[PDB]
Amino acid sequence: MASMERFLSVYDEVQAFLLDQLQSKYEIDPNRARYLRIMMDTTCLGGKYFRGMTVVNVAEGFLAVTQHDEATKERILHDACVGGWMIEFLQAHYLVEDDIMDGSVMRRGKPCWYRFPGVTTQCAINDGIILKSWTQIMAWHYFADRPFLKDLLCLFQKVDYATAVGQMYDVTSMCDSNKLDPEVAQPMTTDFAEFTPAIYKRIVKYKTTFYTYLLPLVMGLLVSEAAASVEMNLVERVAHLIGEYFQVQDDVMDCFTPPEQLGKVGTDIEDAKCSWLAVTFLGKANAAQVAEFKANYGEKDPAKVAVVKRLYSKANLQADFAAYEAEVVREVESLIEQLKVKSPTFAESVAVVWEKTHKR
Amino acid sequence: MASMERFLSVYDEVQAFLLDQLQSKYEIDPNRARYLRIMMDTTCLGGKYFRGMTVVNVAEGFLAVTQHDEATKERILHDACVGGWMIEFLQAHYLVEDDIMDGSVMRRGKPCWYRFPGVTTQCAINDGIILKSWTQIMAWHYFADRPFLKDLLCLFQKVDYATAVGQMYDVTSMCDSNKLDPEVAQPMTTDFAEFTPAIYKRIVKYKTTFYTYLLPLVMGLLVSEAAASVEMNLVERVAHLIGEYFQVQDDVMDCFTPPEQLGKVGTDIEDAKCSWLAVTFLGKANAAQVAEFKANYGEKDPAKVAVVKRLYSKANLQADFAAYEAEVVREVESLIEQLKVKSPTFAESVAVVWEKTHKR
Ligand SMILES: O=[N+]([O-])c1ccc(O)c(O)c1
Ligand SMILES: O=[N+]([O-])c1ccc(O)c(O)c1
Ligand SMILES: [Zn+2]
Ligand SMILES: [Zn+2]
Ligand SMILES: [Zn+2]
Ligand SMILES: [Zn+2]
Repeated sequence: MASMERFLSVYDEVQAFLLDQLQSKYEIDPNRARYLRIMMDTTCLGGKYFRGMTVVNVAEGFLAVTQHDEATKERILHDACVGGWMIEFLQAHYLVEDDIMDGSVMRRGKPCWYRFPGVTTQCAINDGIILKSWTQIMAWHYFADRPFLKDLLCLFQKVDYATAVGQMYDVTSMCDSNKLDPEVAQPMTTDFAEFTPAIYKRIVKYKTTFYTYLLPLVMGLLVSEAAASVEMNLVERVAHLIGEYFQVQDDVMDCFTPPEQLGKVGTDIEDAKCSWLAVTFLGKANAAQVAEFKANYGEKDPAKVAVVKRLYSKANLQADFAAYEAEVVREVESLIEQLKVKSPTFAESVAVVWEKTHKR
Repeated sequence: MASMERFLSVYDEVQAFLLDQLQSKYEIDPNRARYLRIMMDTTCLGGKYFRGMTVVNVAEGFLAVTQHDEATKERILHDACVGGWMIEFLQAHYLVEDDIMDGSVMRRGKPCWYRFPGVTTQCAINDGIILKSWTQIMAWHYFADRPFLKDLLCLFQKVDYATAVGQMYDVTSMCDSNKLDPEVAQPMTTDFAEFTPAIYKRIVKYKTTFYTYLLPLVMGLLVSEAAASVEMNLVERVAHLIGEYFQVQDDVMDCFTPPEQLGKVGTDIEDAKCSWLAVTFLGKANAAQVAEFKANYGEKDPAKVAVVKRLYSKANLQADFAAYEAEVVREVESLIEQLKVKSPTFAESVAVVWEKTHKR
């Protein structure tokens, strides 16, 4: 059975289980079951499923080199699909809540969930909470008797926590750290001293690399009972490296990819985000360029946004991206080589992950 | 050591552990650690700790009748305190998010967290997510080697899920179920046909009784390794009965308790909530009273709110409350008697819980 079709079949199965359990154990009525079904479909479906399918692909790699009964192969692949959906539902939680937090308008060419006429923020915040709860409900049901249950739940909650910490790093990245204070309304930085590579790297590491790359890779190992087959420190290093590249590409697209292609209007400049573009620009700018950036960044005024995009264009940041890209290619190939010492199979799965990311 | 002082000492310990771990494993800086410390204190402290202290009191009851080394007594009580704080932090999550969802202004005489000048909704939604994550971080750290870890985490996530489902039941309780639809803006009911005792009971059961009574009672049993000492179906029944009474009292106070005493301005009438008052009023009203209720309920207009409160006053609902109260006293005393068959000690702990609730 083709992997994507298996993955989609398991979505339907998990959805039916969750809604049936709501009827049999939580007294739900058919109309609220329908609302939650539509909520699940709208918030969890329609992406590329890169994260969930990484779990499946990692598990497929180990099946090709490991002796198993056919029923065991089917169990492992089903487990990989359920685990992949746990990650997709975790992402769905964060996208629902982040879109509310950020006042976002569209996602993937459609309105953000909270903007649906019959949803509203009052419902959508709680819908996002339900999405997160569903990750645990499906784990306890499908993995109840599994040897990896404890490790998988512990990993999942650490990654969830890392992601929330990273969200804090992101939403505070345009303020001066020493002025953070719940009692005092937060001004945007004026010196941009905290727009540095190391501070940028911390935001990205926590807000997206743990749930986008580390969690799918390690979940694939766990459902395969293969974690002792790899050097975990290398798994972490390569997950954080590929994940940073993924976010850098996202940052570039926010500014330069046409909205029809991007699926939304990017507002990182108006929002004063600590983006790869801003950090790289400030790392190469002269005094006059820095002053012009300061006079225009973080402002809704379209003329000021246009000034910032021209500064980026004139600074030839596409060439800095090519140099960054070349160094990532070099470092990821090195880590893949090291992963071969203990597992050529897992190294190949990571090579596939990188190629997909690189060619996005 | 007095129970409350132990409980507060464990708060300080858990807080220090969480913040130290953020520094050593999540790359946090001192200013963001300070923000999160203040967030934790502001959102988790200042209530009565009824829920957390129930865990401790249940465990204390079993210690009095069970043979243990002194070090084991100390371990059990420390575990009970950590488990109690898990429940308090879970509540804190829901109060932060519910206050945002509902546009609430005050809680306990102070501004809701999202309204702090240096917080804002953008940060507060994520702060609430962190509060929930902390419940799991503290469980995995303190209970890693404990025999009850699996049962405790499974129970906790079921109760968390029930609570979110109950929040859905609550925030949709003024709409007609058959018209729920993410695509269509939701009108308030005009017939109030779903303002019934059974529908009210479902809201309350899920939105507050699981986390306010069932979870603290069962967590106390789990940390005491005493769950086989009780009839779990009776624990559930008595938790749901006491928890309903607790919410009925809250509903009455929303309407009739002065804001200075209540800690907020109650708006259940303007919000068109399915409250015990509205359900009881509609269960005894004549046609003219029903029509007057319909013409005034769910409206911000203070004159219309005043009409509704007068309808309630003239309907002598205080007497319906006394009758409801008398039946609850009768039913709770019956369940306590049944709990004595297997555990007089646990029955007494439940009797204490009821007395505290009744005399609130
Ligand atoms: O962007 N990609 O290609 C991705 C993103 C996340 C992944 O886990 C992955 O394996 C590929
Ligand atoms: O209101 N009370 O007194 C309460 C509320 C919750 C509890 O778990 C409790 O033991 C007492
Ligand atoms: Zn965001
Ligand atoms: Zn972006
Ligand atoms: Zn509410
Ligand atoms: Zn209330």
